[PDB]
Amino acid sequence: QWALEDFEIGRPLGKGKFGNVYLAREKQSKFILALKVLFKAQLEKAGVEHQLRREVEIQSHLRHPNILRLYGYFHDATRVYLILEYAPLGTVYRELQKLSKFDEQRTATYITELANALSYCHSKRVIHRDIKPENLLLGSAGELKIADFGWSVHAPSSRRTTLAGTLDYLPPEMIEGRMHDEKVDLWSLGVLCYEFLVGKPPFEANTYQETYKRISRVEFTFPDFVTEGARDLISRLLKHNPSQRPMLREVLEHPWITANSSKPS
Ligand SMILES: Nc1ncnc2c1ncn2[C@@H]1O[C@H](COP(=O)(O)OP(=O)(O)O)[C@@H](O)[C@H]1O
Ligand SMILES: O=C(CCOc1ccc(F)cc1)N1CCSCC1
Ligand SMILES: [Mg+2]
Ligand SMILES: [Mg+2]
Repeated sequence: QWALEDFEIGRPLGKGKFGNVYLAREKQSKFILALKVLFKAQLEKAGVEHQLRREVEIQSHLRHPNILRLYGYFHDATRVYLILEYAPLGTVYRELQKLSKFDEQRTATYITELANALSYCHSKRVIHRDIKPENLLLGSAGELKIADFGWSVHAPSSRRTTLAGTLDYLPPEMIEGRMHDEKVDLWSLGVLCYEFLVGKPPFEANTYQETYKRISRVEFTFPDFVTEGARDLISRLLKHNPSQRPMLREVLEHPWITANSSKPS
């Protein structure tokens, strides 16, 4: 159906391991969107054809205001092209680098929007497994949208692919290569809540090897400015034992969240 001929390309929106994402406009409708380009040679070298297929399948079928739309795809013998909803206000990552830390109202509102989108995903037994600030995008009203479903699956599961980059958002079961389920996304939600309030993730270290140690032992401490409510929520999410982590309803209903968030469930 669609091909490159149908689009005018504009400025680079961002880079990923395989993906280079561009602003684009469809010629006959003037529709503005984002075009994620992947090189077939690199996809093959790394052998991640199955991840791409999962990304397209899972994401095109989901419909939620806090999840980024995927409309379609095409290819041309060197490249694959994913047609995405354009997010005009950029990444949460960029916003965090701009402001250094978020206040309690900003943080709690972002956490509600995430918890809503994840609740919807988990109701289809879909788990994301790569929740982090560079994969969270911002819509025209500043609302958070989850993106990049390249690592997502159906539960239960093991990991059949090599972990490439940062260990910082992964739970112990996942880095130790054990079987995992839905609870992995709740751990990452706790990591994120800490990084939003503090300015850096709670297990950050200088080497892979020591980050791995700090995660498996759950070694983290709070700066003085983190309030008692925030500590309570974060301490509940960052539990070594997956089954002791709360349900998403408990996160949405937590007193600190209800007091500080400016959006509902
Ligand atoms: N729909 C979009 N709107 C605006 N910017 C985007 C969009 N999708 C991706 N980006 C930018 O491009 C980057 C990489 O996209 P992503 O889909 O996460 O690629 P990868 O799978 O390689 O990580 C993002 O971190 C973001 O900066
Ligand atoms: O040449 C192909 C098949 C056609 O492109 C598709 C793209 C996405 C998809 F979900 C299904 C098909 N590939 C390139 C190497 S990775 C697998 C896909
Ligand atoms: Mg990404
Ligand atoms: Mg990806």
